[PDB]
Amino acid sequence: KFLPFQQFGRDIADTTDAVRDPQTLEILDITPCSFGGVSVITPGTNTSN
Amino acid sequence: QCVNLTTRTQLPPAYTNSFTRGVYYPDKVFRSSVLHSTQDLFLPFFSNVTWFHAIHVTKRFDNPVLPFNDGVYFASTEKSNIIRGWIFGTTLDSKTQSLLIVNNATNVVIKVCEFQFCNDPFLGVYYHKNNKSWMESEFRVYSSANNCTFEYVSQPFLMDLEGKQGNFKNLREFVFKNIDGYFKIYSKHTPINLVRDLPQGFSALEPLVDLPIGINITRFQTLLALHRSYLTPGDSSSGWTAGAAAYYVGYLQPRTFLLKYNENGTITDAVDCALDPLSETKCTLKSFTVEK
Ligand SMILES: *[C@@H]1O[C@H](CO)[C@@H](O)[C@H](O)[C@H]1NC(C)=O
Repeated sequence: KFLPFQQFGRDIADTTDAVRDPQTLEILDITPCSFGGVSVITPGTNTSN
Repeated sequence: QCVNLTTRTQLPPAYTNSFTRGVYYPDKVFRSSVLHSTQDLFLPFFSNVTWFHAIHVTKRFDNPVLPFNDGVYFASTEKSNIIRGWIFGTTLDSKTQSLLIVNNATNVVIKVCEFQFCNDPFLGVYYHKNNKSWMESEFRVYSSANNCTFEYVSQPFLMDLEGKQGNFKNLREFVFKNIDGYFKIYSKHTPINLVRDLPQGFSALEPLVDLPIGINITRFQTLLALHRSYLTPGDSSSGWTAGAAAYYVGYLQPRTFLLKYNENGTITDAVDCALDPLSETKCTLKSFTVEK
């Protein structure tokens, strides 16, 4: 519930998780995407590629 | 030009502690169900403030001014609209500008001009028997005003004026701030009807209007609508006629505090960061509950 006297929104980490348009008042939350790191599972080079 | 109408009788001031009142959102940013730490001019949970009772018909006449001193936390419980507005200025003359706010059943007027201030300013309201109504016709508070700067007129923001007989069943809480040439303004309304003076509840104030005014201010005062009394020549009464009212004032201070939200997103509880050792701990670790 957004009280109609605030302007911005920031959960934590200075994350400005409230973006609103002057004409219409809507609240929103911002989070980084899923994303993933990688690792290669290789048997012996001399065995197979 | 001006008329001096002062009473030799005087009364010493009276103090009163702030139970728990005074908290708001330090910034217009929004959060929810999380605890954050900020730093802005706030009201310490357990702080002492002063009361003001100006009711002259036993009888007592005392309407002094209050220095500004870096922000003011105002409040009152008026019912008949005894307090109309206030003024500013270090010299209380035409050499400096001032802010005038008058609210009525028609509109709300916020005039910023250099109104001349008399020795004992006070509003005057008459009573027309033929009309069976009370209005205002004496406006000798200011001799004249020039160099108009700002003027805002709009409908009554939060003035109900519906109940014909309201016996102290309302509470008004605002906050006036001045920094960097901006005289910010707030507005908060929590209805209350209790035999006591202050409640044990909790709430926060919200901004009202952002009127940027650049001028040094260190002393401000309000005005009172002294009603007219019909007295015959043989009466020779005191000549002063007014209602009953008493406004509530506080003070601002810079400090770090922790405010707590809820599922809805509205502040429900908070703990001062420097009130006592126990509270310091709640700020320090993460939250309110601490194990042995
Ligand atoms: C990998 O295979 C090669 C065959 O070309 C062999 O010469 C080498 O010894 C092998 N190395 C290991 C660690 O098995």
